[PDB]
Amino acid sequence: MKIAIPKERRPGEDRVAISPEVVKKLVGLGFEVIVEQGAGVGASITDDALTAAGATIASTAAQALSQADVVWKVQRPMTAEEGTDEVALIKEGAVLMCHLGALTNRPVVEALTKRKITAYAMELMPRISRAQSMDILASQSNLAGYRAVIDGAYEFARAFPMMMTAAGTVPPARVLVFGVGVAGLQAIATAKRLGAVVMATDVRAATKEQVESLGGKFITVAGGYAKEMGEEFRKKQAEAVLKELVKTDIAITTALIPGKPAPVLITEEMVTKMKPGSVIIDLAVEAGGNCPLSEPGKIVVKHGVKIVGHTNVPSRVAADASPLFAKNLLNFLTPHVDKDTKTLVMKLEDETVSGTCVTR
Amino acid sequence: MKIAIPKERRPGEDRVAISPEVVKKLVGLGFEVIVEQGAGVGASITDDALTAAGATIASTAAQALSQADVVWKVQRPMTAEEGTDEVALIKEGAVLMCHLGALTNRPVVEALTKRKITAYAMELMPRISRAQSMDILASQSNLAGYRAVIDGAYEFARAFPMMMTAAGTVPPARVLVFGVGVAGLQAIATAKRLGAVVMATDVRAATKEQVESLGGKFITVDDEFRKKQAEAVLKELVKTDIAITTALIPGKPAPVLITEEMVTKMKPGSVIIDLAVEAGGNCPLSEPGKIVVKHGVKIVGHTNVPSRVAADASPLFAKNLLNFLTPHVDKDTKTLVMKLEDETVSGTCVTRDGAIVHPALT
Amino acid sequence: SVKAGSAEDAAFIMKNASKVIIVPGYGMAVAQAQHALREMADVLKKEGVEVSYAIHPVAGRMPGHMNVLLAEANVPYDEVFELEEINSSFQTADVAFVIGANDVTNPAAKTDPSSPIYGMPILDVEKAGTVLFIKRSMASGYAGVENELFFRNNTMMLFGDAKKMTEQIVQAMN
Ligand SMILES: NC(=O)C1=CN([C@@H]2O[C@H](COP(=O)(O)OP(=O)(O)OC[C@H]3O[C@@H](n4cnc5c(N)ncnc54)[C@H](OP(=O)(O)O)[C@@H]3O)[C@@H](O)[C@H]2O)C=CC1
Ligand SMILES: NC(=O)C1=CN([C@@H]2O[C@H](COP(=O)(O)OP(=O)(O)OC[C@H]3O[C@@H](n4cnc5c(N)ncnc54)[C@H](O)[C@@H]3O)[C@@H](O)[C@H]2O)C=CC1
Ligand SMILES: NC(=O)C1=CN([C@@H]2O[C@H](COP(=O)(O)OP(=O)(O)OC[C@H]3O[C@@H](n4cnc5c(N)ncnc54)[C@H](O)[C@@H]3O)[C@@H](O)[C@H]2O)C=CC1
Repeated sequence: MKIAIPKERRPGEDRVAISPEVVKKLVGLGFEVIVEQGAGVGASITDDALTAAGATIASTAAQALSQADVVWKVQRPMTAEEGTDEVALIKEGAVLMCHLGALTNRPVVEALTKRKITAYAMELMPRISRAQSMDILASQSNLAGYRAVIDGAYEFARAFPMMMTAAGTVPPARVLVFGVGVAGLQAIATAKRLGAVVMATDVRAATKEQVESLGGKFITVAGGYAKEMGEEFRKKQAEAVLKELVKTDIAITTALIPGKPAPVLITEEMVTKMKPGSVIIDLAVEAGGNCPLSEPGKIVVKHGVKIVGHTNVPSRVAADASPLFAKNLLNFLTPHVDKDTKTLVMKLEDETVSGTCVTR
Repeated sequence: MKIAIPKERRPGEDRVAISPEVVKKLVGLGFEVIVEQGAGVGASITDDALTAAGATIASTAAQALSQADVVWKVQRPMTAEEGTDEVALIKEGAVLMCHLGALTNRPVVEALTKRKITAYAMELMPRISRAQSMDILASQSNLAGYRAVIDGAYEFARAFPMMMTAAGTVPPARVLVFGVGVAGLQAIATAKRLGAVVMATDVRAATKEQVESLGGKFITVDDEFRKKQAEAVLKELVKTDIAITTALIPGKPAPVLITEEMVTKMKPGSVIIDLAVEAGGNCPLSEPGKIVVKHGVKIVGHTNVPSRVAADASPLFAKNLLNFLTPHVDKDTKTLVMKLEDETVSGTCVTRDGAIVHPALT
Repeated sequence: SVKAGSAEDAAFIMKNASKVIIVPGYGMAVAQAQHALREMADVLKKEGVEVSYAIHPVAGRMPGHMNVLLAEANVPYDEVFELEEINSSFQTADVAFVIGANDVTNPAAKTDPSSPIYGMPILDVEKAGTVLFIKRSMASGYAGVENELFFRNNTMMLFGDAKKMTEQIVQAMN
């Protein structure tokens, strides 16, 4: 077989679906691994390090994809309308694997159907115990939870930890984490590392044990995700939190209802009650936002409060993000590779493949 | 007795020489505390909160300073020659207290002297043990050290701590600190706590113990020309991800500790934080106020790092002044009287009553 | 002149106490004795003894030195107090556990200008009933001046390394 991985020409994207470790493995399986001349300068992976593992270096995106039986990407390919017809570069008959963002981006899937490409959407992984290996949403959102705190620290004009000083005591920062999943838990862990006093809240009840284990305090207002509660709950979610939210210095917002847009936890009216120079990091900004003041791509200064809402947070940790994403891909691929008849035999029954597959 | 505190008109300066807590201590000492409107906005300190502590508010710097007997400021006042004559606003015969940078900047000293203003260079606070509560160099630089790590962590492409995911493990960031004074030593702590693997180096032999006390590792050889120890620095700097430079020999320019020939033998995606950028840089590729990139390695050289933590910096800066000031407020009579036998007053006092005093330049 | 004591001696003193307060300093950090120090404070908390940490603002070799290491060892902020709101509480405390500290306890700060420690605020450890120092030797502190508490008081010189002698104490307490 012959697998190919291109550079990401989507502006911002420094991530890649490859690493030198993953190149070794695919060769071991029986894949000629082709990569592009600089795919992963942002991920901080040199071409020669990929070649040491046993990968060819292509000149361009087209020469990489042209004879590619399998194609691994991070982002969905660009449609012709979007600028450059990347879907057309991929050989008709090839197997694509990336975060297609399928349910949103139907025009992309149309093109893949049009030229016989068997495309596999990684965001649509079933939430089953063994699938954590292959889940990109978790791997990337864990790194998004860490960096929430660093972006928070970067924008915050005070220091996080308590320091007893000759010139006096700087008090510890007060962090509040909204939503305690893969990202939310890391944010607690990371804020804790920097000496903050972390508190958190969630819809899910078993969360209280998770937060307390990291060393935070809990504030207490069906398949591995929060069911939407309604404004009955949203109203009760105001005043129970307000006590802490006022004196709170930094606010990470994680919450995501998988079907719907993101639930409004911090209103514009709540923002006003906080201290001046407080920071809010909105991670759900690309999906409506838990804070409706938050605008994608940019930091919104209003009410004496910074409101950060970067798009593509995992790319801001592109060098950690990328090898883990590549490992999610390999974990999905490995149980279907048939060496001895060195081919990719994607089982049509494995629940992994059922929820992943769309076109073929 | 009036004490005024203006807004810091210099560019890239969010700090202020006051806090509500210090206002209450000054009021208690028998002053009334005038402050220029919106002088603590940058430090997240509203004038509402200052008036709450018992402080008058002024409209302009003129209205603030015009009648003030004592004047607190963060960074040195500006002369006409620079653009805006802040020294002119200060009342004749008054007391000034700030970071003058007096020894480098003679014209600001002569300007204040022309106007009979008694100035105190807070950076010339003697290194005695009692004066550690008044040492502005320590308090600000400690925060600047903490910042380096946050700035390093921002520009860096991986996370600091090791993370064992279901989807595989990512190794921790490795950090190297050049210069283990107040700044770097807090950077070691801020790095180690974030989960990074931290190393450091220093000309002083007593440093190894300090570095080791935070869980850092001191670069030193196993076993002369000792300065083939740069091979040990090379050996680590090669696999270093973030390199925070601190070394800052005083008065003289910043000693070069990372040459370009070393920057090139270094991982692309690396970061260099140069806190010494304004003194010259310990890496001479570093440019004041901007993030240069060469040989793959980002070279960060922000000016006025303490102002990046302006909100924590400001109350500490103000307390340094208050700790220096409080001892000399008699108030059996409404008077500040500065004892000369006090060594803090000896060391910091540059000009007095229309004549220059300090033996550094007379 | 000098009194001395073993980890068995320090166990007899502190386990039979109502209130001890801990005074960390540069030696704790040097010896990285911070996880053992929480553990000794955990044993005393389980026994029913009152425990608090007294952080002199200038203890260690940097600001926030004792804080970061006590935080590494997962001491909660609740029990940590600064000099300015603690050293009245020493007289209502049976044992003053001083670990790696020497200059910050020296009462010559509030006595004579023949010392460079003069003028500086210091933790009033002498106010406690008995004062447990832990340093390796008779050697000076950062100042290069000797504490008068050494030749004084109910002061005990628990001579050795701070991690190991705190560890040996924890074993003696069970
Ligand atoms: N925090 C800061 O920002 C700075 C503080 N300082 C100075 O530091 C001093 C602070 O005092 P403090 O840190 O409390 O005490 P010391 O400064 O006296 O710390 C040194 C003491 O620790 C002991 N020690 C060294 N290693 C060990 C070990 N392995 N186990 C047990 N003890 C050990 C030494 O005794 P022995 O050799 O016998 O083991 C010595 O007496 C002040 O004088 C201050 O001026 C100065 C600059 C900055
Ligand atoms: N295959 C598997 O076994 C997987 C299981 N999981 C589990 O699912 C949980 C959450 O997963 P994530 O992907 O992080 O969830 P998510 O990304 O869909 O949402 C983030 C978190 O926000 C919370 N949340 C949503 N709406 C909220 C609201 N309105 N108010 C307060 N909190 C709200 C949820 O509880 C969720 O934990 C984790 O604890 C994890 O154990 C996660 C990934 C994979
Ligand atoms: N009032 C007081 O008692 C104070 C005491 N201090 C003490 O002084 C020490 C130094 O603090 P600062 O003056 O802020 O440091 P600094 O800003 O003068 O220099 C930083 C560090 O870089 C080192 N260095 C300088 N040039 C170098 C070179 N070419 N190569 C390698 N290393 C080089 C120095 O040894 C120093 O350790 C601290 O450890 C602290 O304990 C610091 C502030 C106040």
